[PDB]
Amino acid sequence: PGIVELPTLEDLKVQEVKVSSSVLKAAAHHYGAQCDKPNKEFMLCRWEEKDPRRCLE
Amino acid sequence: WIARTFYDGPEKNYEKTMAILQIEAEKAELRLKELEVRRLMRARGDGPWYQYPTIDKALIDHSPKTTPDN
Ligand SMILES: CCCCCCCCCCCCCCCCC[C@@H](O)O[C@H](CO[C@H](O)CCCCCCCCCCCCCCC)COP(=O)(O)OCC[N+](C)(C)C
Repeated sequence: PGIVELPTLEDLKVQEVKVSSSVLKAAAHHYGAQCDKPNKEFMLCRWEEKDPRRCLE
Repeated sequence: WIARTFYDGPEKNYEKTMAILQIEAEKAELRLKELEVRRLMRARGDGPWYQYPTIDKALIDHSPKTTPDN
């Protein structure tokens, strides 16, 4: 019943954060303090849309 | 004398029979209608009768669930 639509491989290409979990944990508090607005935008969109394909940007 | 002191006229029994017949005929048609109504309600289930319980929807929790995709 229907065809499941998926984004192309080019749509999923992004400049990745290539640092380990120790670095992330060391930075986590200041990262949450500084980079909060895009993170909350993403998470609100993620719990509202309930769809990974609607939250890629 | 016997007719006067022990019995009544034909009108009483005649009209009593009329009333009795009317009641009994109504009861018969009511029984038939009731059977047909039961058959229809049990077949379709759109009536007040034969209503079987389903899960109450007030039990559902509508909250964020630690995961965006439920
Ligand atoms: C020659 C002339 C006499 C002829 C023979 C007549 C003898 C008749 C005896 C047989 C009677 C048969 C039954 C008749 C009564 C039926 C029941 C009831 O309908 O009768 C009631 C009357 O019944 C009497 O009150 C009681 C009769 C009891 C007879 C008993 C006789 C034997 C007794 C012996 C005792 C002896 C003494 C003790 C010695 C030890 C009144 O009826 P009712 O509900 O209004 O009817 C509605 C229509 N109305 C309003 C127009 C009347």
